[PDB]
Amino acid sequence: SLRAASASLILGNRVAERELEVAYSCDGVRAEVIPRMRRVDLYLKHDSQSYKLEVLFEDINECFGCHLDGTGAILLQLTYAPRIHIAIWVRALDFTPNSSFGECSTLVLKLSKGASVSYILESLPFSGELGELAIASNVVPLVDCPNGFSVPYEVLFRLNSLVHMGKLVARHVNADLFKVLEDLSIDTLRRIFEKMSKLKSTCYEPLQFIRHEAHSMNKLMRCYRIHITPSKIYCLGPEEEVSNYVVKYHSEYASDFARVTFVDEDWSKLSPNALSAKPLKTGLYHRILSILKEGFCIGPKKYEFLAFSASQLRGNSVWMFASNSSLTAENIRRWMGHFEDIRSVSKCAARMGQLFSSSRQTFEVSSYDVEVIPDIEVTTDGTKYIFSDGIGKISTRFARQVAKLIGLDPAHPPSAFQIRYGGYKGVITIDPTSFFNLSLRPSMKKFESKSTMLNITNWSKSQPCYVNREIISLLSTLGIKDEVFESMQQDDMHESDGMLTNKEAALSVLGKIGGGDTKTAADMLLQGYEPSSEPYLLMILKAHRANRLTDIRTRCKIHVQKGRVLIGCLDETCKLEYGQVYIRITKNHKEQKYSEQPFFCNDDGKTAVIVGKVAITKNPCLHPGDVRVLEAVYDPGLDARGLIDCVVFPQRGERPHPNECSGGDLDGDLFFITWDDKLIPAAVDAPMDYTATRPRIMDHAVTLEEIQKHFVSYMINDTLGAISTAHLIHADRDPLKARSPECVQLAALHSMAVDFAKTGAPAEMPLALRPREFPDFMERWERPMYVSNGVLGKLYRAALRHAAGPPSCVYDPDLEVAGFDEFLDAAEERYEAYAERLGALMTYYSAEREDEILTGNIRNKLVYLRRDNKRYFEMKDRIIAAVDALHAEVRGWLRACKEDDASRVASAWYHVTYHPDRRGEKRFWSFPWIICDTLLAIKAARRC
Repeated sequence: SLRAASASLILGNRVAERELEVAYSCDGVRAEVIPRMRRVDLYLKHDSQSYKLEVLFEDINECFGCHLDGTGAILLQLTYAPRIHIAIWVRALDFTPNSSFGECSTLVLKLSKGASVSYILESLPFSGELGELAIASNVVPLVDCPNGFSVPYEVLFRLNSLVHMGKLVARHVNADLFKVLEDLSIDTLRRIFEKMSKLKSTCYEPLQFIRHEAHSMNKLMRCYRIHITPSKIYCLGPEEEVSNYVVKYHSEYASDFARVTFVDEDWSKLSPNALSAKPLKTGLYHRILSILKEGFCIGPKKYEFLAFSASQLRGNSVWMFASNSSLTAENIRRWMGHFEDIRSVSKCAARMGQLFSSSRQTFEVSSYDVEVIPDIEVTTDGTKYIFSDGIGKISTRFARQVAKLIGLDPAHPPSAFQIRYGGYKGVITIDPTSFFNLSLRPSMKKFESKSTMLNITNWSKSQPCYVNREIISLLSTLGIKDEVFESMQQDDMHESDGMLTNKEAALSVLGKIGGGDTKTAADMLLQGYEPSSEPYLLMILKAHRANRLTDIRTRCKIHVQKGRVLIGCLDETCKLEYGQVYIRITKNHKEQKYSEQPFFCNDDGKTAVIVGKVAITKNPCLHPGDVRVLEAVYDPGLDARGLIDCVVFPQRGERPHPNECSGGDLDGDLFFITWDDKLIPAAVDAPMDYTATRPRIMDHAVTLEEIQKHFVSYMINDTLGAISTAHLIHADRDPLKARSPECVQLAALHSMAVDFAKTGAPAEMPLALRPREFPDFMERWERPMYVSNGVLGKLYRAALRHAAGPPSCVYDPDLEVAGFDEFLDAAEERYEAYAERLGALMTYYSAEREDEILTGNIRNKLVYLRRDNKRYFEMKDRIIAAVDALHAEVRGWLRACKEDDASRVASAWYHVTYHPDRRGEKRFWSFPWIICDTLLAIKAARRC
């Protein structure tokens, strides 16, 4: 099964299908193919040092058997560069003199003497045979425009991205190519590339292609993403994302902005092991740092480090700027505010990061309109707590205005907002009595800034309730019995299976999900459509039920009907004291129908108040008694003040309850609240004791250097994942569950680790506690396993067990407006439009089915997205957002039409996308239904 062979390694690039060009060669290469590990280990010696090379099957784009100068050889074309290790087996960067592992994609193994390639091939992914000969010749590989020509930056960037992806050879990218580009038109030019990108293999005749389909010449901001790989860089074609304040304000220099992320060869999150061994600094660590300090250069832009968001640090990403005469990075920093007078490098980086959070711009607010009010502290037993930590208030009027500006309902605005206003970060909650538009507090101010632009990062919405493994663990520790989680899950799965064979079920499950598709489909169902008869409906229902069940099995994301996930708002009135909270909520699909329930008291006829006991906690929670049980009460005042869809905490007491839950801060964090009798714990463990984490002070004002070193240090010393993993494991197996000292010990480290990003205090994981045996549920395939006795395992296996022509397209005549036929040719125009534009969005995000790009759930996850959940979810956010913008543009195309005129127009649309004869090979259902509002309406009008 395992295969071994001796060869000489050749490194280069195919120029035509069968001509290779060498940039490196080495002899004495020992080669191992290990099908079980799905990896190809190459053992090599170069100079006087011995190196190991790792190639994964997932890396290999194309495999070939070949004839090279009298012997048989194997050709690999590689999507991602091989990983490299040095013997001291420690990872290292390109070692070749000319950075050839960076420069070239294609790699050859030249076997010698009696080699049957086929013997080697046998245990490799599909192969093909071509037999033919070759010819010989900071951050790399890159291309540059020749001295003569001018092409807009986005073009050069795209060309690169294509070369990196392996689509286009570098050498072909010459003066011959560029003039075609220059006569070439930017909108089209990009359009050409997208179709160039969908190619299976490398294109060795670009000019022909480009000129061929050029002859057949048939909001959001572009963002320039960049991956610095150990041996490689990758340009990611400018993708339309939601912006943030800093980049949006400098719109004239938007092109000069770039997003750099430091990853491994297949864009995997860099294991801290790659940057340490008595730990020994590796070489990769020195590279990332070096890039931060020196910067790297593409085309006319030479980038310099600028800043990194709070979240970007966790994402190992960073904001970089291409300084010019008109504007330099530092100018942007000083423009942001005054960081001369903070003394901790860590929070330095953080406050430089604040303004970069993705947000929506609103109203510039004057100083006199802004009210600075005291903080509501308290001191208990030698420890001082802040109730008002991170939270302020906003006028009702101004709240309506802000709400309207960000596309929400002015009549009914969000009760709370999460904002960046100059140096203020945090939450402002509506105060009807408040005279001032804003009423900020010292808690929220982090630095002085000239900026008076109010930016909203988030707002209060009543998100449906879900548990997860962290919460479930603690609940079971606190006496909550396995059978209620089992029941909860069984209910959730059945409903989820439900969607396909029941209208009510479908409506409910779509109720617990927030997307354009959810309400589109809900509205469609409510008019009487069903999956069998209607393709789009079936599409969505299947997709969502699939992702839903996957969520249940993988993450233990199980629906809790009685409860919600809300944002914390403070009780300004102070008529509320410790041990109580006040919750008023917008009634969901089900509560509406059976509203007379014990937990609910006051009923507003469409909203109601919680009265029972409630259990509350915040993610992440590793300590028992991060779960707090409080009494929900009715206060007439707060009823009158109109606060809704948030949980209102006491202003009074020995300790503020947010602080009792994990971190306990009011800066836009979300609490899990349930009033399900079956989930509240009988008695609660004492809250965690206060942290004693001190940042300290230094003489120097903060260097850039320190900021960069802090960033990398975070790379090396992160342990949130490892601790969370090990803690969950121990909580599952050990008798004491979450209390077992191993779990207490571990949980203590977690606080230090979350504290780490901003205090610079490492959390150190004892080698002993790191586990070599992983549980059934965690699905760590590559490592040893144990069937688990705990409830996480019971749930896992229940879920796994649950997993154990009707489709049709019936054109609905009813959906036929009379004058239609008028615009079908026109429709064909813009359907087609929509159809390739989605198509682009599909290829970029490696979406392949309509489901994936409308839902945002990629069913086939690429290698780097699978275990790093956060960045995949960021990608889901960005996919959904981009698609939403597109749909806005399409609802758009309707807007144009004569108000009398349009309605007919859609019907045309519907028909062009649903008639058997007029749509022949079109592969999309999405399109007409962007206009369900217009269509469903017309339907209703006939149906009686």
